[PDB]
Amino acid sequence: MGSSHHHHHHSSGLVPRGSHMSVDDIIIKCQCWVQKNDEERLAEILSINTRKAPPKFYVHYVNYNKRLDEWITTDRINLDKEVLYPKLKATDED
Repeated sequence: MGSSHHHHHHSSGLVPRGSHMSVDDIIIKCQCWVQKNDEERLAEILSINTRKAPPKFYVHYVNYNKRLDEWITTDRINLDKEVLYPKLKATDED
């Protein structure tokens, strides 16, 4: 087994350079679980946009208002579970 060894802060990175999960496993009217930092929510996929990088998808909540129904990226939408990847340390200065 393993232990919690992925507790880093001030992490950088915009586009997911080669992620474990992809949109290939995402269809229309599909259920997508939203994993919050310290919370847990659920949303649905209505549409999918492949113009930006990474691509964005249209999220929609059930039994809720429309104000919540908006479009977001994959950074907030996880296919299955959080993907753990290797990372190195960098030096900075003022």
